[PDB]
Amino acid sequence: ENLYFQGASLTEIEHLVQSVCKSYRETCQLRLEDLLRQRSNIFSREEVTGYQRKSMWEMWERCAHHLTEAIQYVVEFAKRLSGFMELCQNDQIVLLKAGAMEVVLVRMCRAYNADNRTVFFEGKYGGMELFRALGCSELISSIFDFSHSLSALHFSEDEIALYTALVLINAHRPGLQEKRKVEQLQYNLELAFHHHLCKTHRQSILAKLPPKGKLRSLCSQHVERLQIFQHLHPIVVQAAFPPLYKELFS
Amino acid sequence: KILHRLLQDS
Ligand SMILES: O=C(Nc1ccc2c(c1)CN(S(=O)(=O)c1cccc(C(F)(F)F)c1)CCO2)c1c(F)cccc1Cl
Ligand code: NA
Repeated sequence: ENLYFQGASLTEIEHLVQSVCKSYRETCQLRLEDLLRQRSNIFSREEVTGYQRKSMWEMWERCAHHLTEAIQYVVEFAKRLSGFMELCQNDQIVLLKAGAMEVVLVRMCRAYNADNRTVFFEGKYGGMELFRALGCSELISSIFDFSHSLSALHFSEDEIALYTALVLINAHRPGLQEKRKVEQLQYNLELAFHHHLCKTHRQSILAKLPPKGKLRSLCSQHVERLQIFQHLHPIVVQAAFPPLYKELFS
Repeated sequence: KILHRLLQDS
């Protein structure tokens, strides 16, 4: 059904590097150059206070819509990924439901500034205190710490491309019907990522990558915090939360 | 519903 569902040659692995990097380039929601330029554009003490004074439900809704928009670009990235559209729909949905949020969490390090511990949010950079109204300080600080640790790796756009391809194509996701097909596609993407690192003398980052349990913890923490919020404001979830967000998380 | 729609829309 696809060349990457079988053993690929070196030349075919080189093509895969280029294909993933291209799919990533085209599905970037935010340009790296725009993100770095915006670093000096920081929310004022008054803007911070204004976000903090927003009701818990209002803040949750704004964050849910922004997450949804990020997810939309990840679905497009998946569709453009070699072999993804050749998997069955059950498997595509299994991969996106378990991995979309994980991809968004990795992509986030680009919009995060390790210098002053700020993140790009609604046009400006702000510290974690910006999200205080959400009432999930442990999750937010765990998200800022993850972005901080990925920032210290100084990933290129091509490294993010390949590492995110691998975050999504995980043959271990519960519910995959064509597991062996996912295993071969995963093997080839692993080879494409490790090949690119070898060629660019960047293999030293492999031991530095976060353990898989780290992305899972962040994802389980998001699911848990959403359950607490849903109990408090069930009609907010039902009436004002985006349908794609709910399909993925509830 | 949405995920299905996004995957099928080319
Ligand atoms: O916000 C949550 N999940 C989330 C994760 C990644 C994301 C987005 C949302 C969407 N964002 S954003 O709202 O512009 C933004 C920008 C920067 C930092 C954050 C921060 F810290 F909140 F994660 C958010 C783009 C970055 O990708 C979240 C949470 F943490 C707790 C409860 C409920 C929710 Cl919805
Ligand atoms: Na960064």
